[PDB]
Amino acid sequence: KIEEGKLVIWINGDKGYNGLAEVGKKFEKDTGIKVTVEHPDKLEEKFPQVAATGDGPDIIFWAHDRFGGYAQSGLLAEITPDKAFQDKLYPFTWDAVRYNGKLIAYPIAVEALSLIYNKDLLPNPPKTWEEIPALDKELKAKGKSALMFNLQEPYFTWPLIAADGGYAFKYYDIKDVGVDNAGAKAGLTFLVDLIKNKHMNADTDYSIAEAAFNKGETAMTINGPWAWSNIDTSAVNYGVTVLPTFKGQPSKPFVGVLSAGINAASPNKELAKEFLENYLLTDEGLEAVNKDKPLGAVALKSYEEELAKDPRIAATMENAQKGEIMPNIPQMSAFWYAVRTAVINAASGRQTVDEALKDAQTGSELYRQSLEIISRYLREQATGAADTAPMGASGATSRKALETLRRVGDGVQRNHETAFQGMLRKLDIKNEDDVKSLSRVMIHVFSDGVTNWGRIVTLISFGAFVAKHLKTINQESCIEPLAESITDVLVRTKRDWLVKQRGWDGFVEFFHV
Ligand SMILES: COc1ccccc1-c1nccc(COc2ccccc2C[C@@H](Oc2ncnc3sc(-c4ccc(F)cc4)c(-c4ccc(OCCN5CCN(C)CC5)c(Cl)c4C)c23)C(=O)O)n1
Ligand SMILES: OC[C@H]1O[C@H](O[C@H]2[C@H](O)[C@@H](O)[C@@H](O)O[C@@H]2CO)[C@H](O)[C@@H](O)[C@@H]1O
Repeated sequence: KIEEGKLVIWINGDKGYNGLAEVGKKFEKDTGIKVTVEHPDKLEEKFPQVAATGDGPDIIFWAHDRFGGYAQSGLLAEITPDKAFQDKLYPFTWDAVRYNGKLIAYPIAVEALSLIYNKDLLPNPPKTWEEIPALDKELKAKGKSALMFNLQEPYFTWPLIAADGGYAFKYYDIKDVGVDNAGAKAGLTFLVDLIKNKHMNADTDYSIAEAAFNKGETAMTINGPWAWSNIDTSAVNYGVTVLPTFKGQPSKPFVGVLSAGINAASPNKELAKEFLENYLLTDEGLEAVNKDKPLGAVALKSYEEELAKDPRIAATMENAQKGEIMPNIPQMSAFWYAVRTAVINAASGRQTVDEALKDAQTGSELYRQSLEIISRYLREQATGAADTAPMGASGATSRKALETLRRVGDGVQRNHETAFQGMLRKLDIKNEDDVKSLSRVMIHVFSDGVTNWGRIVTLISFGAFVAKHLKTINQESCIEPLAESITDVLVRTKRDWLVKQRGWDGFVEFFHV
């Protein structure tokens, strides 16, 4: 699908894509290879869909947090720069793009949210979130507002949610999710109260907050370094500072490393490597991008040394040190989707803060909890013996879901033995290659039909049936990847339905004898 002898690059529409196009022209100059830069809407959702069919761009730019998902699905080339090139970037930027011990992208720049304030309206910006309501009352008397920022993307509200204890995944334990704890609830409650008391509007998005700030209508916004060009042009007299504290604690922004990955399906891998190493990640390449939209604190030591002198970069790094680097683990995409929904529903009053963060916690935990139940059932079906290891967190849910599946799953395998044996004998499975192709059939058959617990038990029960065969033919090491792919089919295709059902609690209640 992907054409040979050219480079197609995807980058987000808030970055310096005209700058990047100029590095493209310089590459074409030396090589005769044309470089096309695109900025499609929702490119971070579209990349996995298209790349999975061997389509999409040669090079994808995004914050590192999505790249583990892409690498797990096999959508990225491993990159292998020599030590001399690795030595040119900060080791912590390389750590952001390492997944399962392998480098999966080139790091470009460190991005952290700051408080941006209009110095002609607000000579001393507020140190605390708690003083913002009074400050808004003062500014409303003068025909202005205290603060506007994008309430549609949870990236911008996260720093307040994290301040008093909210977290995605502890230190990374995927079993320990801190989305519906007291600290998260306190942060999101303060946000909702701001909206209730008319200090902010639930509909405010990127464009509205940017237009209000850049015209001098609002004293403050929250945004990253990419936003500074547009403010420069507007001749607002602005500062960039430390985010306000909440309950005496720093705001903790999720820090991104803008990263460039190479599509596994690209026939132009050596061209992409040459472009990124020898054109983009140079003093002149990054300057060309930075002068279009600021990158933040760049990975390339030589150029960071020049930029570090900027007090706006010093404030970006101060917010970065108080926050933490995003995980790159594959459930980051599921975490963001759940938290986005929670913020928008709490802000709009469609749900309470309690309902909203309960559902977000269920959504963030869904893959792990589903794998635990499905993996345990396939293994105990295969061997005749239950797993002794503790169930961990929500162990009650897992144990009861497993006990339910033992009753309802064994019933399906008993009543439909005829068809299950028929299908099994037809597939003639003898190795993990056979199992990988079995996976392909399953996704199609399961997605084709309607959504209910009966069809979900049937998928899992067929999995148990196949697992018993794999043990029988000394292919026991194939059972975990079978559990993984059934889990992936289930939570990818039925996420929203599963969350509406209260995940595996809904399963336990539905079949409660
Ligand atoms: C109230 O409802 C319930 C309450 C409690 C418990 C269960 C239910 C319930 N509720 C609903 C349904 C069912 C049972 O349904 C079946 C039981 C047995 C067989 C089929 C189905 C239809 C069902 O199938 C699936 N459901 C969900 N996920 C998948 S993934 C997958 C699958 C498919 C192929 C693979 F290679 C691997 C996996 C299938 C599947 C679909 C059809 C199948 O056989 C069709 C007939 N063939 C068999 C072979 N023979 C030689 C020719 C005729 C088989 Cl064996 C399977 C496993 C499948 C469905 O689609 O609804 N049960
Ligand atoms: O809103 C959730 C979102 O947060 C981050 O996306 C950022 C991105 O990192 C920045 O470079 C900038 O473009 O704004 C985005 C927020 O709109 C995560 O990187 C992303 O995966 C996640 O969905």
